Amino acid sequence: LCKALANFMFDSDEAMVRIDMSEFMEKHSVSRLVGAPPGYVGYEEGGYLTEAVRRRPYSVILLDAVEKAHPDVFNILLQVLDDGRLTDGQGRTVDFRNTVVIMTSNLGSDLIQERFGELDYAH
Amino acid sequence: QALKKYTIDLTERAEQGKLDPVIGRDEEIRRTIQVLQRRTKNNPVLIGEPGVGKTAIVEGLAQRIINGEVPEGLKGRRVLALDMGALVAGAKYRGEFEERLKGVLNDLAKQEGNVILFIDALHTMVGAGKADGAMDAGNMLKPALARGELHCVGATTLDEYRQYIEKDAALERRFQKVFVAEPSVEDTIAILRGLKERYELHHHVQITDPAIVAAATLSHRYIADRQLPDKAIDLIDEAASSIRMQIDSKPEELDRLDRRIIQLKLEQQALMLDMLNEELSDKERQYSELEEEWKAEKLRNKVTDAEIAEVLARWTGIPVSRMMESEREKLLRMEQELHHRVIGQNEAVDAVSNAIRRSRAGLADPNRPIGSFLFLGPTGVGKTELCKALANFMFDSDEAMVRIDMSEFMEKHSVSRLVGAPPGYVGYEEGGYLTEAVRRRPYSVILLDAVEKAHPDVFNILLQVLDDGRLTDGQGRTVDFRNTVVIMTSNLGSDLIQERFGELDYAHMKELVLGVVSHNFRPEFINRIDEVVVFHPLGEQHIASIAQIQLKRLYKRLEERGYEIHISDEALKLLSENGYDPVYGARPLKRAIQQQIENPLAQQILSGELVPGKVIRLEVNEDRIVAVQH
Amino acid sequence: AGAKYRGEFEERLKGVLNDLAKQEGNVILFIDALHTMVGAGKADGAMDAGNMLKPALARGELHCVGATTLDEYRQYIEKDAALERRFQKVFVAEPSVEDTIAILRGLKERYELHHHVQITDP
Amino acid sequence: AAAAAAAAAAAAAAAAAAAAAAAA
Ligand SMILES: Nc1ncnc2c1ncn2[C@@H]1O[C@H](COP(=O)(O)OP(=O)(O)OP(O)(O)=S)[C@@H](O)[C@H]1O
Ligand SMILES: Nc1ncnc2c1ncn2[C@@H]1O[C@H](COP(=O)(O)OP(=O)(O)OP(O)(O)=S)[C@@H](O)[C@H]1O
Repeated sequence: LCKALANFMFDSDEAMVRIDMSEFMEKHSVSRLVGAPPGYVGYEEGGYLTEAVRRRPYSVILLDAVEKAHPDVFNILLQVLDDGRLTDGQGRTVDFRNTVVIMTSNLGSDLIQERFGELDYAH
Repeated sequence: QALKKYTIDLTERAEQGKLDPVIGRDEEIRRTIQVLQRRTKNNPVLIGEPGVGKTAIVEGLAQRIINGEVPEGLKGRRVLALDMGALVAGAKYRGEFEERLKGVLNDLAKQEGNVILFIDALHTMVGAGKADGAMDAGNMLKPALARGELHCVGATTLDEYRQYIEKDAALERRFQKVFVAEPSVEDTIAILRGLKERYELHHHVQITDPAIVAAATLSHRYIADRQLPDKAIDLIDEAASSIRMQIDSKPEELDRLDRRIIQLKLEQQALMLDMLNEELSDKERQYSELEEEWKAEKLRNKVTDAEIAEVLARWTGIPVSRMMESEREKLLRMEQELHHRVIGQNEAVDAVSNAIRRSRAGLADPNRPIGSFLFLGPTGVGKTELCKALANFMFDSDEAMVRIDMSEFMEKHSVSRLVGAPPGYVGYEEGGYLTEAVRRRPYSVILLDAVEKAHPDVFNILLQVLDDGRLTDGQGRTVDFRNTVVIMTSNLGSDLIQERFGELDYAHMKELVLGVVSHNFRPEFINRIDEVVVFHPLGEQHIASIAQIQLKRLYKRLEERGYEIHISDEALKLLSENGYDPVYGARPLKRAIQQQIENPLAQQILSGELVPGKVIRLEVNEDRIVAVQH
Repeated sequence: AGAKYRGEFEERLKGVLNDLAKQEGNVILFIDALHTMVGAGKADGAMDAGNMLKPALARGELHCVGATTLDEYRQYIEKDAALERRFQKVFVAEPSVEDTIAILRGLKERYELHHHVQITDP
Repeated sequence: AAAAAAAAAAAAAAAAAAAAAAAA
């Protein structure tokens, strides 16, 4: 579905910010998805998310399989889905407020495959 | 000009007869010709790991242009090597460098496109004299590269390409990647046949074709960092150098005895208690005899495969040299030679002697390590001593071995401290303790005493070590364990082994204790181990022999203390009766010796009683054993 | 030392290399602290000594002799494989006791000439 | 008649180091 959205909107499957959230299973690959703080090794190359959105403020951000991540990456996603801005390590701020932040998961797989019969959508 | 002042012609060197013969490599030189005959992007880069003939691909293309073995459009192309250090080396003032480089550009444009530029070390094109006033020679070649005006042949390494070119994206698309493969073995053989002719006519020596094919196969076999056809060539040239020193001066054994007799002459001059004149007399007599034998054949004039074995054994450490008779006759007695420090336990002594003989004879499995043993025995029957005896045979040295005792590794943690921390973590740039110290000296002994104490899923590292003998530390690299002698000692069933070594044969005991180990390990691990031996405890004869050896080392310590001491033969029986317990093996014997001998001995030496040189005997009392002065 | 100007180090090192080619294969070069030669002329956009010596090494036309600690070898030369294969590893082990006694018996004369005292050989 | 010399301009960088933790 996320590929269908990007291949509708931009008419390419990979024309999207794919963020594979099962690579971020350490606490400190927030350095990858946001950037290096100053003076350190790869400082003037930003993040992947923050750079690739400040290039192109209208794009679809697929955080792929969010439930595998280390749980203090959800701080960054709290700031994103709170106000659509983010403070990368180079000090600047990003305007996320024209993006579509789609995350995926499957955390009720036994439960959904159990009770999709005999239960309505609200329950 | 500028091309006269900053370039060196390669085709001049090929026509003047200076460059090497360049063999093979056919598809990549065809593909370099394909990339050089384009409209835009006339720029090949020759990527390969460092040592695989990239400079040789370029110089061979130059030789093919000289010989006219090229297509028609390449005829007459002067291939020029650019010296980038020559461009950088004078621009003290601002703007001088760019004048130099743009004069180079204008002369290349005047030469009608008839000059194939070759830049060795293309990573030295970025960072060519940039400053605050940065033009860098990267941002000057770049609109001349993209418009195909400049036929720059690059030659860069692979880890340097990612660091210095793929951190500059507008330049990385100017060039085209020719992935140079490391050759095969037979291609290396052919390359060494051409270079055989070259190094023969240089070093005035002769290289037999088995010396070439031995150098190729063995350098593929026994060197972990460097690559073919570099290390093969280096073995050939160093063997030729060693033969040139043999022919010029004298053979090596003459030099060994000559330098040792001048050494001992200096030392006996320095003795002005000795025990030196015997050794000087032996060495001078043997040097005179072998000098006369050299006069009898008045040792080589060629280069053979055993010469390559001598150089490769002096290269890494691994004993590939063919057996001299002292080494081989020492090697046949290996079962006998272990029983001067490990008396008893004939099973693994014969087994390990068989293992090292399988190594030195040449029938080892060339993909699995030599020794993959699991020693099993009760507490204190010489397992650790058998391994230290192996170190003493194999390296003339007791404490020169890799002893990584699993008795620290009681958690799943310490896998890290044997294979280093993964990147970004604390001790990343220190590597593993194990893989560093096997990357230093490959031919060694890994020792794992008390192997059952560890958390049971540490051994999966040793699944790798015994499947292939390659281990991958945190810095990604492989340290090849295919000469190491992996030994593990445990006591998983030594109650059962003290209980039933009698009244059952060795076979069913190995069967039952192997069932016990199968309860304590996994079938993955124990299927890798070659021979899992069982050790028995030590009866009275072995205890007497151990008591004799420990009193030998006691007298050996006391000789530098200066007290030659005898013993009652009855006192040996008092030590045997005072050190006998079949449940703990040999150490209660040693500490009974410690007490019941050294405490009167250190009592009487510290008493101000004993003078050196006296005949001292360990006479018994009714229960004591005392030292007497005679 | 004398080069904060661009190219002044490379000037010196190329002049040295042309002199060593001029000496017709008569000069043995000894370089102590080869790991100091690695990070040698590291100025911003400058060749080190590796990028300039590295031609003349593997044409055989320089007779360098390195002398480095093994821990400096890992960090400073094994990190750069190109200059790492240009040399030939010579492991120099710590000597055993008896040979060290022999060496010290050689060096007794120097200290006797220096301090004007004698030494017991025990 | 002086010519402005181009400089050498030595630079600098740093590097952090993480640390994992067991969680008993
Ligand atoms: N195919 C080949 N035919 C003939 N000689 C070869 C061939 N490949 C390599 N050589 C020789 O083997 C040696 C290879 O060394 P180089 O190729 O100069 O090292 P490299 O491959 O350039 O890697 P770098 O960049 O120098 S670290 C030289 O003596 C070459 O002449
Ligand atoms: N056959 C033997 N020959 C000579 N010394 C022996 C022999 N068996 C045991 N020893 C003595 O055993 C001592 C050390 O034995 P170890 O091998 O360390 O004990 P172990 O075999 O490792 O058993 P554990 O369970 O590890 S304590 C040394 O001080 C030796 O003197």
